[PDB]
Amino acid sequence: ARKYFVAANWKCNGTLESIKSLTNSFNNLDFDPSKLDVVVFPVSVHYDHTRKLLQSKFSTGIQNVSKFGNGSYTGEVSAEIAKDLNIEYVIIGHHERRKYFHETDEDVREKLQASLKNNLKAVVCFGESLEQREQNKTIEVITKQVKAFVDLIDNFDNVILVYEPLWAIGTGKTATPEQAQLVHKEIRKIVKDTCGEKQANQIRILYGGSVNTENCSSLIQQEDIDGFLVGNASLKESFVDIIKSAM
Amino acid sequence: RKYFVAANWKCNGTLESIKSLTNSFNNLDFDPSKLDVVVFPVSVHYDHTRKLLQSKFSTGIQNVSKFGNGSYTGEVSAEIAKDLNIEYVIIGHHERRKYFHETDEDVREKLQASLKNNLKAVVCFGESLEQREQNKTIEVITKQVKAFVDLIDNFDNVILVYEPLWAIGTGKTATPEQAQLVHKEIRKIVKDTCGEKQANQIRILYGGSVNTENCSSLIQQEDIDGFLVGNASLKESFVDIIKSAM
Repeated sequence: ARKYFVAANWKCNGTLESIKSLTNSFNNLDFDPSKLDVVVFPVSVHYDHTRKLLQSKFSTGIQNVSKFGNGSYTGEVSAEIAKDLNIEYVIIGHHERRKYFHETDEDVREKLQASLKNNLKAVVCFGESLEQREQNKTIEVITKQVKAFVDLIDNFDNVILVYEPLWAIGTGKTATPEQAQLVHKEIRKIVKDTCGEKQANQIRILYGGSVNTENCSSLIQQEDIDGFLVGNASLKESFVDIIKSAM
Repeated sequence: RKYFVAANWKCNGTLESIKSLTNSFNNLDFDPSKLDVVVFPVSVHYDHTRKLLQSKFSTGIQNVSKFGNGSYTGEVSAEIAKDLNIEYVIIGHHERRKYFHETDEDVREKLQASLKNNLKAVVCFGESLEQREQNKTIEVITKQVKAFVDLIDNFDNVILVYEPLWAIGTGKTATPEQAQLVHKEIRKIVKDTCGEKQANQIRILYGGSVNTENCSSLIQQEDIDGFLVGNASLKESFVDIIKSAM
């Protein structure tokens, strides 16, 4: 059975003081890390502070990684550097980076390749827009996005997929847990056909739409939803209840 | 003007190499009231680097968000930098303009965010080989500088960097004389846009290839106030580059 995977994407939020308060509350939750993956993704400059405050039961990662290796790439953080610091996970292809920083499918591929080369675990995001869904292009879009990078996966425990329903993020539309489930099943089928049956049954596929204390249980109970990449709710002490839903 | 020597480590370093390097740096006795010496490590290396370096060394980061706090996965806001007392930011480095399509408008917005949050900004610009061969150096640099220069309200807090892109990875070499002329041109641009007192106050650093051999010939130029140093700043011999400014 697939190990559930609950992730906190803090995005560009936090102070030293707020993180101290939040991590303390997180540490009060007793869970078994051998049965459940719980991963926190602070801002890069907060990583050291965050890692030191969180008990080891929480895994940690960064919100982005360079497509380039070490060298003359001012402002970038390489996979090699992340590995040397024992940073376990990286987020790749978050829709915000695709949107504001024009990250492409090829950038995502190259980031994944670098991450795996340096023995990092990767949380890889993709998903279709409102226009794409309205044109009935969900499967076509996700197929292309997944096929951009899927052949790079060797160990299907170490790459975790995230479906972001962009059509339901800042559009006024909302995704039901069932509608998420339908796409998740479709994603798993794509992995099945591009990679293999065993591989597909192994891979974690997370929901990356709006997740809160009220809807997390309805989401996690869906057969092909293996967890979540959680936004604003993960900046709240009540995030522990979101973790509880996967326990 | 107070000389300014900056180590741009770019995307380089390990916990162990930084331990070794910062230790060698600490061995240099300099007066931080006489010259600024700023180290720019990778974001995830900032805490390690700040802790290891003695208080005489200033520190910064190699990039900052044009956006504030919020839903900008992967970005570091000026607000976050301020909360950590990260003193300096590099803005507009040609590598970010090249690989990440950072624009003049991006540079302006990043400068604005930085100043709003009391960050000191090291702002980079420079012309390509094609632009120089077409005698567009002044035109190009004027446009790049004018993208942001009206935001400077304190001329100690913004530091300019001329990157001779025409002499970076092209096989071409910039002489200290050539660098000085551009710096002179840049200071005149700042005079035209901000005033004489302001132009005479602002640091303008050389961002071309700087090493232990050439550093003195560059900093002794009238309008070159220091450097943003690249791979030479990953060496223990970087102390000798600092010495050229002492």
